[PDB]
Amino acid sequence: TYQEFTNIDQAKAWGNAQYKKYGLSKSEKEAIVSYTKSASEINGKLRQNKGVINGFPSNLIKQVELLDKSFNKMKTPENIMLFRGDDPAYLGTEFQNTLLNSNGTINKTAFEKAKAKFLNKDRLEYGYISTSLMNVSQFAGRPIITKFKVAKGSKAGYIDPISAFAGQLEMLLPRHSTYHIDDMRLSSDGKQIIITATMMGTAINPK
Amino acid sequence: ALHKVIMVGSGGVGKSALTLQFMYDEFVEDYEPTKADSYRKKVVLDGEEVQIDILDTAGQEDYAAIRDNYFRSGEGFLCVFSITEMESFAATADFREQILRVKEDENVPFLLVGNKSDLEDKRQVSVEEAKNRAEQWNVNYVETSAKTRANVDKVFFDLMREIRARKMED
Ligand SMILES: NC(=O)c1ccc[n+]([C@@H]2O[C@H](COP(=O)([O-])OP(=O)(O)OC[C@H]3O[C@@H](n4cnc5c(N)ncnc54)[C@H](O)[C@@H]3O)[C@@H](O)[C@H]2O)c1
Ligand SMILES: Nc1nc2c(ncn2[C@@H]2O[C@H](COP(=O)(O)OP(=O)(O)O)[C@@H](O)[C@H]2O)c(=O)[nH]1
Ligand SMILES: [Mg+2]
Repeated sequence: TYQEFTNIDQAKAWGNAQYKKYGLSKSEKEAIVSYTKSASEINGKLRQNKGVINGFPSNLIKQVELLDKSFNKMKTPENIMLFRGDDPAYLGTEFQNTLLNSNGTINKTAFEKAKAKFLNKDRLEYGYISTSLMNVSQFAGRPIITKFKVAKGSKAGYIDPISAFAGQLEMLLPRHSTYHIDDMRLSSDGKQIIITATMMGTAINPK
Repeated sequence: ALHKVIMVGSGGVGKSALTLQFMYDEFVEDYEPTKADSYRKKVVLDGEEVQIDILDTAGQEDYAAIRDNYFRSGEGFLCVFSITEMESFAATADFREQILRVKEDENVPFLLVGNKSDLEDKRQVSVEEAKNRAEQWNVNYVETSAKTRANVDKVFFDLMREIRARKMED
């Protein structure tokens, strides 16, 4: 069983309790703050290169190194559910302008194609994975919702106390992580795809 | 003589498959993406016995000090992209910039390699754009396939010839 927070104040209490113990350095905090301002750019380059960083400029490659290594200090003390919102391009380029019906519902053909592509399969993410402790942030309105099952001891950092966007209850996960998609269904709304996945871990494990 | 070659390029372009085709004349599919290795073999290059040294980089964890070290030690570069992946082609400019930043020599032995030529049916990068970029960079462009062996020996031998010519001055 994975903890799933049902109250914002409780989630914050749990998150703060983890954060207090991290003991992040000044440069580590700075890399993390910058990440919250620039995630889609950093993650975009990681995705463009399938995780290869040796073509990254000095500033970016140093930030990646700091982010990577900060996860040595940030682990979850228990099994936890994390929530993530995604736009259609997350399913592939062919879904980008294709996922939605004209009335805002998920197209059933698009959905069935996505289900065939991803269900009961491992998926590798080259970018860092931004998630929230709950499903009530601004990202909860995106057409794709992922519920990640993250096991006790896994690399996972509560970065809300230093985020440029406090209130998101952000839990950051390492880049180059694999997860297994266990379930894919439509919301009762018909307006969202709800994905349940089991987080497996990251390939990025510096000494 | 020992000619030191570095493989560069985005994940999944065929650096490993190219290296192993050259080294052992086999097509090796899905070699561990995050695994790097060095290879060495004696070859006859235009009637002279020499050794080639290949670093097949992984690159996912090659932080500033690591990549800067091996860019400095490297004498010639095979810059690989997949003809089926525009993003990998776009990325080639990044690897070259970072190589040029440490070597401070535009005359660095360098070949642009469009790999997966057997996948013409899935081509995303035009020959036009790649040839144009190669000319802009004053380097040769060669299309390869580690699957069919197409131009594989050629790229390694051509790069060696460039390293050799650069060593001749002086
Ligand atoms: N998305 C969330 O649920 C979430 C959670 C907590 C914090 N944040 C904050 O939001 C910002 C990051 O936003 P983000 O999560 O959209 O950034 P991201 O880099 O993960 O994604 C950027 C865009 O690309 C899409 N995308 C994600 N993975 C993809 C893939 N593998 N292939 C193609 N497209 C893909 C996303 O859906 C999004 O539209 C940061 O500032 C972070 O602090 C977001
Ligand atoms: N069809 C085809 N597939 C290739 C070719 N070269 C590599 N591959 C495949 O593409 C994927 C990535 O290859 P790999 O050599 O590991 O790329 P690397 O990450 O750059 O080292 C693997 O599945 C290879 O089997 C090629 O020339 N043709
Ligand atoms: Mg490889």
